[PDB]
Amino acid sequence: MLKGFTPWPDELAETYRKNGCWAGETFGDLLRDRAAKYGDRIAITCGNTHWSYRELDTRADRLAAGFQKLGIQQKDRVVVQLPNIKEFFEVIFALFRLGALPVFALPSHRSSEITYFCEFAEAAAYIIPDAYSGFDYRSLARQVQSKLPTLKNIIVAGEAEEFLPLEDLHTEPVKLPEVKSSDVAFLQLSGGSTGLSKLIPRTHDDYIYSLKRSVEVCWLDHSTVYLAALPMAHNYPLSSPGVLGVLYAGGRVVLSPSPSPDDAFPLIEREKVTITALVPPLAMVWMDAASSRRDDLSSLQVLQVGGAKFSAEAARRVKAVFGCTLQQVFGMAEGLVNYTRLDDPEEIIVNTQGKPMSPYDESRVWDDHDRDVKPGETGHLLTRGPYTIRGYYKAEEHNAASFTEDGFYRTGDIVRLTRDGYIVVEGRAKDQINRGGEKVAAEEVENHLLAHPAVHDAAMVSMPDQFLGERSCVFIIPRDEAPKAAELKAFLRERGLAAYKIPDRVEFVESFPQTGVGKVSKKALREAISEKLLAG
Ligand SMILES: Nc1ncnc2c1ncn2[C@@H]1O[C@H](COP(=O)(O)O)[C@@H](O)[C@H]1O
Ligand SMILES: O=C(O)c1cccc(O)c1O
Repeated sequence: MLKGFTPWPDELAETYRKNGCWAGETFGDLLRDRAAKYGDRIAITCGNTHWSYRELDTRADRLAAGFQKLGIQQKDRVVVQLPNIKEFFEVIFALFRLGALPVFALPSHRSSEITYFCEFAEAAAYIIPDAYSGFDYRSLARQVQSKLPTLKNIIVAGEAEEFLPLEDLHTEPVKLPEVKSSDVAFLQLSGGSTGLSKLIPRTHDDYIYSLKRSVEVCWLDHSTVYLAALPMAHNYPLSSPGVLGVLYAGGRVVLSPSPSPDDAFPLIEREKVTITALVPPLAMVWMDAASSRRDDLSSLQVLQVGGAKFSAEAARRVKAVFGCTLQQVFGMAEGLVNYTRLDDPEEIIVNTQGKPMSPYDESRVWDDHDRDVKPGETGHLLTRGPYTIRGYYKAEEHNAASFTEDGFYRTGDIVRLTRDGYIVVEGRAKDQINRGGEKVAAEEVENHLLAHPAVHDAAMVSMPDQFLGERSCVFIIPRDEAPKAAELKAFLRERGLAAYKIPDRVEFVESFPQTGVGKVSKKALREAISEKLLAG
């Protein structure tokens, strides 16, 4: 038992293991296994380089030793902040075999966060690249050390300068400690904003299950060719199905330099990728490029889009722009992940956010009083299952206000279950606009606006107002020449939109504040408009 970990109920645990949900295998067993059923069947691609499963397997073994000689022991936490590169793999499976626990930080993090990540998780090691996307991470490290003189095992992929050169750790394999299929395998990082993040303990059993399923639902096989276009450490592109899921199904993963259609498209054409995943904001740009940039993306088959609702106005265009099957994906690091099945109608794909991936996923839409709302109603989404946590790392306070007494985790999202179980998300309860004592589902108004020839993307945020409590302020990224706020409102009015849903204010910008994985940060936008307001 890892300090801070909250297990599932004894009786419900057995259920899962007995119901073949928990395989009883580790990531060690996983890699050991696959690496031996198809040896040099390419597993990872970066530029011109290639890494056989078997190769990955080896390096892992070797690195594990080097890591162990470094002094890292079972259960030790090791924050890992690497971009989309081959090392990320050897590095995490090596820790997985050592029993160490990675802590998945994103490359966009900095001292404020990394110090917290290190201080909190009581990390025994920090892993970074010499530099990426123009940001030298050793300077960041130097920053963290300054605050954490104790952090003494800084490791670096590429020119390691004064710290520890990741390349020199590999050494002779050795006997490693028994890792139990039920041990916490790593610690993930909770959603973007509300402030500081929460850590998310996952275990070989609960996670790998979330992989085998996703694979089955996404149809991943040896033919699979996934293009990691988002920071892969993020749950979404790490397991839904993500790079790890891909490994599971003996397929091959292609690491892209950045999310830009500039790095991905040529890469898509060249490596002939068949599935990739974008968040909504990035999805718009991908589209815009998929015309104003002819170049063969025909290889593509499935194009995942999650992290936030993919407004109907845009989803409907996948088939036409990328000539493939769109897949809504509404998941979370806490567990539950919903997928529009590659089967079901075009409509279901274009107007819902899917339905749970596991038969054992339980989801209840309660109302402000934890009173199950009526059928098909809109309400607070709670969930519970095989790959859904029962508590955050060391956080008794948050856990009290996030997990019901019976294990249910409230996801803060507001949704309505449909006929077939499929979930149609409205948005985050805290993203709701309580204007003049009226509920305003932002997304709804946004979706309309995307339909305007001069709108590229849009994020409706609420803003203060002493008389109505809150007013509505929409941010618009012009699809060229910034339309007139009056023109947009008139547009909404013509479409028949309810007066109280029309944005009180329109604010034009070139891009929206985002987060680690790249989602728009409505929190951020809120701050923005609130400052402007104060400016007066
Ligand atoms: N497909 C989606 N549609 C609507 N909201 C989503 C979707 N995917 C992810 N999310 C949001 O992202 C959360 C999970 O992690 P985070 O973004 O870190 O708070 C969910 O609870 C949602 O609030
Ligand atoms: O983190 C998320 O919000 C997320 C989005 C899509 C799919 C996932 O698995 C996720 O964890």
